[PDB]
Amino acid sequence: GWDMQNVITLDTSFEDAKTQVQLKKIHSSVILLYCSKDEAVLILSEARS
Amino acid sequence: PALNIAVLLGHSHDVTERELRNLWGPEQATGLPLDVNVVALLMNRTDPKSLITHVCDLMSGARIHGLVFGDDTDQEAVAQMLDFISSQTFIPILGIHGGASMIMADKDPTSTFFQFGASIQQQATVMLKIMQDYDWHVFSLVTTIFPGYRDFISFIKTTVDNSFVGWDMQNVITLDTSFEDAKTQVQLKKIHSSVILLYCSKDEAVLILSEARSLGLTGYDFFWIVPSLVSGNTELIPKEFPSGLISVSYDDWDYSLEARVRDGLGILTTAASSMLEKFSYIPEAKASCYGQAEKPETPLHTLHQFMVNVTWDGKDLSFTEEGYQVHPRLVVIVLNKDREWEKVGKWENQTLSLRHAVWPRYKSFSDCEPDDNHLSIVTLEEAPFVIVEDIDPLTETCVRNTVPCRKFVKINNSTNEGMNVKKCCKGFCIDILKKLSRTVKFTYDLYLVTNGKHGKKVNNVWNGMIGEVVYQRAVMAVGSLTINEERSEVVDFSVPFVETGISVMVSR
Amino acid sequence: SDKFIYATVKQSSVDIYFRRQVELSTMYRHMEKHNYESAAEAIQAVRD
Amino acid sequence: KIVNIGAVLSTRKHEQMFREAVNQANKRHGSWKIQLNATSVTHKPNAIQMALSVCEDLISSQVYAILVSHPPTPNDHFTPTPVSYTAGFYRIPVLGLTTRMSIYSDKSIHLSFLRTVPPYSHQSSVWFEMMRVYNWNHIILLVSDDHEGRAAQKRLETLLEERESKAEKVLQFDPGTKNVTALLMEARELEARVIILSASEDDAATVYRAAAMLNMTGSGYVWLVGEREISGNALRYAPDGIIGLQLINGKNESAHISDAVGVVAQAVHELLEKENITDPPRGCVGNTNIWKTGPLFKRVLMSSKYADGVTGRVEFNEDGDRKFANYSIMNLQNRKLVQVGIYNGTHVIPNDRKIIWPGGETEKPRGYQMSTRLKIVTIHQEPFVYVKPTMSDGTCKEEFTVNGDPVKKV
Amino acid sequence: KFGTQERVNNSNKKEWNGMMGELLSGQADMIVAPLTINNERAQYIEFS
Ligand SMILES: *[C@@H]1O[C@H](CO)[C@@H](O[C@@H]2O[C@H](CO)[C@@H](O)[C@H](O)[C@H]2NC(C)=O)[C@H](O)[C@H]1NC(C)=O
Ligand SMILES: *[C@@H]1O[C@H](CO)[C@@H](O[C@@H]2O[C@H](CO)[C@@H](O)[C@H](O)[C@H]2NC(C)=O)[C@H](O)[C@H]1NC(C)=O
Ligand SMILES: *[C@@H]1O[C@H](CO)[C@@H](O[C@@H]2O[C@H](CO)[C@@H](O)[C@H](O)[C@H]2NC(C)=O)[C@H](O)[C@H]1NC(C)=O
Ligand SMILES: *[C@@H]1O[C@H](CO)[C@@H](O)[C@H](O)[C@H]1NC(C)=O
Ligand SMILES: *[C@@H]1O[C@H](CO)[C@@H](O)[C@H](O)[C@H]1NC(C)=O
Ligand SMILES: *[C@@H]1O[C@H](CO)[C@@H](O)[C@H](O)[C@H]1NC(C)=O
Ligand SMILES: *[C@@H]1O[C@H](CO)[C@@H](O)[C@H](O)[C@H]1NC(C)=O
Ligand SMILES: *[C@@H]1O[C@H](CO)[C@@H](O)[C@H](O)[C@H]1NC(C)=O
Ligand SMILES: *[C@@H]1O[C@H](CO)[C@@H](O)[C@H](O)[C@H]1NC(C)=O
Ligand SMILES: *[C@@H]1O[C@H](CO)[C@@H](O)[C@H](O)[C@H]1NC(C)=O
Ligand SMILES: *[C@@H]1O[C@H](CO)[C@@H](O)[C@H](O)[C@H]1NC(C)=O
Ligand SMILES: *[C@@H]1O[C@H](CO)[C@@H](O)[C@H](O)[C@H]1NC(C)=O
Ligand SMILES: *[C@@H]1O[C@H](CO)[C@@H](O)[C@H](O)[C@H]1NC(C)=O
Repeated sequence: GWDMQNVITLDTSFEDAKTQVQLKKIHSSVILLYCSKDEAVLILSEARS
Repeated sequence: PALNIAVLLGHSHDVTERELRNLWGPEQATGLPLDVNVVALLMNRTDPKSLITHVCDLMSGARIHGLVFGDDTDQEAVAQMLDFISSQTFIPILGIHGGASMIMADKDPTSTFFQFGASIQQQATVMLKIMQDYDWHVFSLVTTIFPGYRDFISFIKTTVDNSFVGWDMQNVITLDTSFEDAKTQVQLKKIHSSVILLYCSKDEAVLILSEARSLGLTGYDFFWIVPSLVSGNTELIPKEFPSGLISVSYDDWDYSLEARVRDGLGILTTAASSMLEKFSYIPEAKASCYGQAEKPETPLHTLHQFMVNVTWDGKDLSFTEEGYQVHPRLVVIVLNKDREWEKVGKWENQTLSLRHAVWPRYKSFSDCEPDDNHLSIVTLEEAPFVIVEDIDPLTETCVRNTVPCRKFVKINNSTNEGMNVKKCCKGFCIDILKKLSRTVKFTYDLYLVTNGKHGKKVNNVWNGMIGEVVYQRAVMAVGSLTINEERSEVVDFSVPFVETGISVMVSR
Repeated sequence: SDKFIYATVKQSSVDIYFRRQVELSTMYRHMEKHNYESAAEAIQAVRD
Repeated sequence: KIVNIGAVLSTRKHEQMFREAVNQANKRHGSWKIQLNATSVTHKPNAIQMALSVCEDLISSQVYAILVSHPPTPNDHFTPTPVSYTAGFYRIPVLGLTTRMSIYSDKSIHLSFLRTVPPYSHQSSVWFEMMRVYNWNHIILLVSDDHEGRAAQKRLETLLEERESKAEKVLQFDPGTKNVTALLMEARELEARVIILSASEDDAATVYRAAAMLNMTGSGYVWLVGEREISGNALRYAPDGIIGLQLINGKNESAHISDAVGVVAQAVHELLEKENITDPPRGCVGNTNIWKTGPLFKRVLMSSKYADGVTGRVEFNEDGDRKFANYSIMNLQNRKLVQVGIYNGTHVIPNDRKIIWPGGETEKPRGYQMSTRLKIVTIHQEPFVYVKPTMSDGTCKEEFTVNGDPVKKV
Repeated sequence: KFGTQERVNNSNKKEWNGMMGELLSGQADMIVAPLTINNERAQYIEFS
C-alpha cells in the first residue's frame, strides 16, 4: 500500500521560480532524493530554507 | 448673514476663478438663512511659507469662515501643514485633491480640518469585502516597517476575529529590511497559494513584488491585494507589478474636481446652516494669524460638531470624529493584460458592487505557466442532484457543503441582458464534483446554464449543457445529464455514476 | 412542511448545534421562524 | 564645503552653548573637509510666527538638520509641531531635544523627526519590567482618552501579548475631567491591585484626589505612574508609596544639545562620503520640491550610534525615538521622592533604599486579592432552577420534600 | 437566553448574549445552570 505522492524533477536551476512551486508541492514526511552530492547540497539547503 | 468661503486651487487644473465662483450659482435656495460669497484663488505651488501667507491673507482680507483646499501635487506633507494652520486659525479646512486629500492618521483635537479621502481602515475593509465576495478566505499578510503598518495589521486582525466568515489568515510577515539579502526569503517562502495583502510603499512594493516573482509567488492562483499606498499614481506603472494586482483607491476618474469643489462648498454651507438653526449666528473669523493675541482663542461655537451630520443634495457626506468620510468614494481597480489600471468595482453606501461576478484569470507575466487546472463547468438545477439556493444571510457567503455558482439572471424580460448572481449550489452532483476536484486536483468555476435545458439539437444546434460543452464554453457538464446515443456521438461521457432509465409514475 | 411546525429555544445550545450541522440546514431554516423565547413557553405551546 | 545646521532653542545662552558644541564637534571631526556652520533661532510665542521664522531663518540658510527644544515657559503643548511640519515638508531631519510627547513617534505625520529622549509611552516598558521583577500579573490601566494615553495603552498591550496575558481592565477617561469617581469605583470592584496611571499632571491630580476619598490608596494597593504624574501639581496630591519614573537627563538642555550636535555631525560626515549627494533647498518660497537625499540622511541618522554621549549611548530605534534610556525609579516616602532603584537600558536594578508601599508597609503587596463573593448567574429552568415570587417580608415560604427535609432556597 | 454568539448590528461585531455575555462581561463569575458544553462556548469560557 505505497502512497507515492508525486515525482519532482529539478531540471532548471535550484533558485529560480521553478523548483520552488515544485518543491512546495511536497506535503509528505518522507522524501526520496536522487542527485549528485553537489546538487544534493543545494537542494537540501533550499529545502531547509 | 454672509458666509465667505475661499477655494484655493492650483494651476495644474484648467479651472478658472470665474468658474469656481459660478459653481456656487445654482439658485435653488442653497442656503436658506444665509448666502455664500465664494472667493477663488489659484496658487503656483504649495510650500509652507507661501501657503501660510496665502491662508492668512485670505483670513485677514476676505474674513473667510471656511476654506476648500485642492492641491495638485502629490506632497503628503501639505495635508499635515493644513491641519496645523487650522489649529492656529479655527478655519474649517477641506482637503479636496492631491496632497491635501491624503488621509492623515491623527489630527489635532483642536483643529477643524476634514479630508476627502479614505483611511487605511476603510481600504482594509474594502479589501476584505473583495476577499469575501470572491471566496478568498485563506490569505496571508505581508507588511513592512512603513509608517501605519501596525494599525493596518491590528485592524485586519480585529476584523478577522470579529467576523463569521472563515478568514484563515495563514501568517503575518513583516519584512524589516534587506528584502533580498537574508531573513526575508525564509519568511516569504512559507506563503502558499492564497491572497497576499501587501502593505508598503510603491518604491518598496516594486522590490517586494520582484522578490515574490523570483520566489514563484505570482502565479495564476496568487492574488496580490494592496491599498492605494502602492498603486499611487495610476499614470506610472512599474514593470514589476503583476497583472491582476487588485488595489483600492479614491476614484479620480468619475469624481471630477468640479464635483469635489461643489461637494466641499455644499458641506461647508450645510454645516453653517445647521449652526445657524442651532446656535445664534456665524462666528466672525479670527483677526489675524500674527500678533500673538492674548486670549484662549477657542470659539464659543464651532462647526466641528456640525460636519458629522451633513446631507447635501443627494449624497451623505458626513464625517467621522477622526475626520474620515463616513461614505468615501472608493473604487477597486486591477492591472489588466494591457498594463493599465482598469476600474472593476465600487464601494457605495457600505456595499461593494463588483463588475466581474466571477474573477477573471489574469496572466501575471508573459512567462507565466498556462492555466490548465482551472476549468469552467456548466450545471443545471435538478431537485435531488443540483439544488441552487441564495447566499447565507448570516455569514454573507456560501455555506458548508455548498459551492459558489453564478446564475445569469436577467434584469427583466424587457432587456436582452442580465447580471451574474452568485448563488450557492449543492446536491448529489455537486458532491461528486467536489470529490472529483479533491482527487483529480483541479479547480472549477461552476455556473448555471441559461441557454437551454439539459441539451437538445434544434436546427443542428445544441442548447443546454450539451450545447455549452460542444461549443467549448465549458470543460465538463456536471449534473443530471443522461447518457444518450446522439449526445455520446457529440460529446464524450464519463462512466455512469447512477442508473437513470425512463420510468412511469402514476397516482396510487 | 407547513403543517408540522417544530422549533426550540432561541439563542440556545440546540440552536447552535442545528446551525453548525451540515445535513440538517434545511430544517434549521424551518425552525428559525418559530423559535421560542424560553423553554417554558415552548412547552406550553406544545401542550395546547 | 560649509555645512549649515539649524537649532531652534529656548534661550540665547542655549544658542551660545549650541554654537560651542558645534565648534567642538568640528574640531573633533576636522574642519579641513567640511565646516559645520551653526545657525540658531529663539522660540516664538505664535506657532504661525514660528513656522514663518523657520522658513525665513533656518530654511533660507540651507540647513541640513534642525534641533528643536521646548521654550523656557512651562507650557509644553506640542511646541515643536510647527518646525517638525515645516522642515517635514522638505524631509529635512529634525532632532527633538526635550520633547517627550508620543505624537511625534508617528512617522506618518512627522515625516522627518528624531529625538534624543524617549516619549512618554516608552515608560510602559519600565512598568513591564517591574511586573517581571515583583511578579505582578493582574493590573488596571487608567490611561487618558487622548493620543498619549492610547499610545501608552497600545505599547503596554503589545508588551503583554508576548506574555500571553492581558490587563484586567483598561479604563479610559477624557482629558480634563473634573469628576472621575465612576471609573475608580468600577476599578475598585475588580481583583487587581496594581493600578497603572498614564495621565497629565492635572488629570493625575484629579485621579489621586478622587481615589483618596474612595480609600483606594491604602495598604494592599500599589500604584505605578510615569514622570508627569509625580511632577508638579500631581505631586501635591500624590498618594504616599507611589512608584514613579524620572528620566535621568530629560530636562537637561545642555547635555542633549551636545550629544545631538555630536551625532548629527557624525551623520553629516558619514553622509558626505556617498555619491550623488544633493544640497538642501534654499528658502521655502519658490522651492516646492523635497530634499532628494533627505530620506537618505534620516536613514543615516537613525542607523548611527554615538559612542560617548553626555546622556549615554545615543541610539535611535525604527520609530526615530531614543533607545536604551535610564529611568530613575522614584518612590514617594514621607511626601518626598527617593530613588528606590534605577531602570537601565534593559533591566531594573534596585539599591540600598527600602521601598515603602502604599499604606506604609514594607513587605511587597500581592498583585491582587481573590474575591470570595462570586456573582452567580442562573436561568429559569423548571427541573433545575425553580424561581418563585417572594412573600411580603422579603423571603419565600419554606417547603419540604416528600421525605420532610426542607428545601434550600436562595 | 442561554447564550449564543450573535452579530451586533453595528460594525458587525461578534457578541455573546444571555448567560454567556453576562459571564464574559464580568457581570457574573460563575454559571450554575443547565449550560450545555459545546465547542463554540468552550473557546471563550471553560466548563467544569
Ligand atoms: C551660517 O552662515 C550664514 C551665512 O551664510 C550666517 O547667517 C547670517 O549671519 C549673520 C551674522 O551672524 C546674521 O546677522 C544674519 O542674520 C544671518 N543671515 C540671515 C539668515 O539672516 C550665519 O551667521 C552662520 N552661522 C554662524 C553663526 O556662524
Ligand atoms: C461623580 O459621578 C458619580 C457617578 O455619577 C457620582 O456618584 C453618584 O452619582 C449618582 C448619580 O448618578 C448620585 O445620585 C449619587 O449621590 C452619587 N454618589 C456619590 C456621592 O458617590 C458622584 O457624586 C459624582 N461626583 C461629583 C462631585 O461630581
Ligand atoms: C543593565 O543593562 C544590561 C544590558 O545592557 C543588563 O544586562 C546585564 O549585562 C551585564 C553586563 O556585564 C551582564 O553581566 C548581565 O548578565 C546582564 N543581565 C543579566 C542579569 O543577565 C543589566 O541587567 C542591567 N543592569 C546591570 C546589572 O548592569
Ligand atoms: C505665481 O506666478 C506668477 C508668474 O510668475 C507671479 O506673477 C505670481 O506673483 C505668483 N503667485 C503669487 C501670488 O505669488
Ligand atoms: C441629523 O441626524 C439625524 C439622524 O436621524 C437626521 O434625521 C437629521 O436630518 C440630521 N440633521 C439635519 C440634516 O437636519
Ligand atoms: C446603502 O445601502 C444600505 C443598505 O441597503 C441602505 O440602508 C442605504 O439607504 C443605502 N444608501 C443609499 C442612499 O444608497
Ligand atoms: C419576453 O418573454 C417572451 C416569452 O414570453 C420571450 O419570447 C421574449 O423574447 C421576451 N422578450 C425579450 C427578451 O425580448
Ligand atoms: C418586469 O418585472 C415585473 C416585476 O413585478 C414583472 O411583473 C414583469 O412581468 C416583468 N416584465 C416586464 C414588463 O419587463
Ligand atoms: C474608606 O473610604 C470608603 C469610601 O466609601 C469609606 O466607605 C470607608 O468608611 C473608609 N474607611 C475608613 C478608613 O474610614
Ligand atoms: C546638564 O548636564 C550637564 C552635563 O552633564 C551638567 O554639567 C549640568 O549641570 C546639567 N544641568 C542640569 C540642571 O541638569
Ligand atoms: C548616484 O547618482 C548617479 C547619477 O548622477 C547614478 O548614476 C548612481 O548610480 C547613483 N549612485 C547610486 C545610488 O548607486
Ligand atoms: C545608565 O546608568 C549607568 C549606571 O552606571 C550609567 O553609567 C550609564 O551611563 C547609563 N547608561 C545609559 C543606558 O544611559
Ligand atoms: C441594534 O443593536 C442595538 C444594540 O444591541 C439594539 O439596541 C437595537 O435595537 C438594534 N437595532 C436593530 C433593530 O437591529
